[PDB]
Amino acid sequence: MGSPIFGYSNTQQSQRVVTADNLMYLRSGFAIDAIGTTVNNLVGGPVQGTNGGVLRAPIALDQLQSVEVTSGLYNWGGYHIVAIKFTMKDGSSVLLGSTHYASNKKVETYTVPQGKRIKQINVWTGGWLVEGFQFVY
Ligand SMILES: OC[C@H]1O[C@H](OC[C@H]2O[C@@H](O)[C@@H](O)[C@@H](O[C@H]3O[C@H](CO)[C@@H](O)[C@H](O)[C@@H]3O)[C@@H]2O)[C@@H](O)[C@@H](O)[C@@H]1O
Repeated sequence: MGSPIFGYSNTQQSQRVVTADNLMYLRSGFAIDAIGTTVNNLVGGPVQGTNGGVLRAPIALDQLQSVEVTSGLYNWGGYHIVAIKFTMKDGSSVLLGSTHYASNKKVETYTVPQGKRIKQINVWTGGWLVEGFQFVY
């Protein structure tokens, strides 16, 4: 019915439906700042001062094979998701965020089952970074 909750889920839960375009959008820097399914509906911290990260090229969810999610104690505070490595069905991968600015890290690896379309992304944020996310089928 879905993936595990990657990262942490203590903060507020938002739900972002995947459109027919099958896209996942992220803002990231040294951590994961926000996640959405359109350029307009990202869930996470605002672009405020020097915070908020950079909007990255979207992930084609219909092309996604697996994720490797690194979470930990971010050096500027709190437990959040700091990096996501997306491996695609063509064999390529992209790493957003960073593993180098957090302690007490964990890595969670998950493969999207063949024939399962990701229909929704649940995202947990307290208003600064992304603490967790989950795929729903
Ligand atoms: O993706 C997370 C973050 O990554 C990049 O900023 C990294 C950190 O850089 C530090 O120099 C500092 O600016 C951090 O921001 C926190 O700490 C400062 C200093 O106390 C504070 O003013 C801020 O409000 C934050 O609490 C950064 O996290 C950038 O890509 C950034 O845009 C992105 O959010």
